[PDB]
Amino acid sequence: LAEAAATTTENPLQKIDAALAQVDTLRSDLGAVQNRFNSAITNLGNTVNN
Amino acid sequence: AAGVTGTASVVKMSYTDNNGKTIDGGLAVKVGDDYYSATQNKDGSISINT
Amino acid sequence: ANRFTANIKGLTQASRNANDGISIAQTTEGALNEINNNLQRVRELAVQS
Amino acid sequence: ANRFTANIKGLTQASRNANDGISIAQTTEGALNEINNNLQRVRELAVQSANSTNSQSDLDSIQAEITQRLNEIDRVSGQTQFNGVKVLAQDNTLTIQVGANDGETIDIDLKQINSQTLGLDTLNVQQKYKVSDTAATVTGYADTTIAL
Repeated sequence: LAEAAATTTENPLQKIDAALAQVDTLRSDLGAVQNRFNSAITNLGNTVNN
Repeated sequence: AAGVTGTASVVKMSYTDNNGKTIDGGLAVKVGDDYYSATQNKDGSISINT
Repeated sequence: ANRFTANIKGLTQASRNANDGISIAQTTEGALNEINNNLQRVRELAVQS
Repeated sequence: ANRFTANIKGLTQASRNANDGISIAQTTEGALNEINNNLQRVRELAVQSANSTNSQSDLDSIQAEITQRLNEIDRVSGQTQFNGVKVLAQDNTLTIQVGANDGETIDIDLKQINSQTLGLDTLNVQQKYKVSDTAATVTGYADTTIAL
């Protein structure tokens, strides 16, 4: 559970941007895996027909 | 046991990019000039990733 | 021919599995989008503070 | 007449064999098509990466997609098979019997295709990050099975 903040938080913007970086890295990974799935499905269609 | 001939220590990693911006890494076990990545147990005890 | 039939059936089922994977990926990404918007608003407020 | 019948049977079966050959050719060509599309995309990414404005995180993303494409190439290379014969895993020769006699045959050559035989395993767009470290002194305790 969120511990209670005892003091003001210094350098907040650095931390917020670090969080943004985390988020966008994960989004990139998910996009890449989606594309892999598209390739796999295309291959499966052609293979089945042959 | 892995035959690494040296002394060991536990360190926290920081990285920089060519623009001079900085980000933080995880825990690593340092052996002189060479690094190994580590994880921490529920008790503060340390394990190296394998 | 029977061996061919087995392969065909298996590959069709595999196609459907891959579709399931795409779906879960999309769901995750959408949730991440909403989270990103919230973080943007927080950064803006931090600047204002 | 009996000779004629023998030859007729032989040539019919040879026609069947040739049909088999066309089928396997089609399968292998089909696989190569998708490998080609993957390579197109990878070249697109390589072009994108060279722009000097990219920050290193962006290079990391581009490398992520590149790596996944290469992994897909290897997956197709390893898994694709036809009647048990792994067409693209190894270099090998196949021979189809298309006549009624010795040597009335056609040969098909096949190649191992993957990131390694294409010389692309080392494909990487990442610039070096800078590495520093700090002393994380952990005071703490835990118990060991050795008895008191």
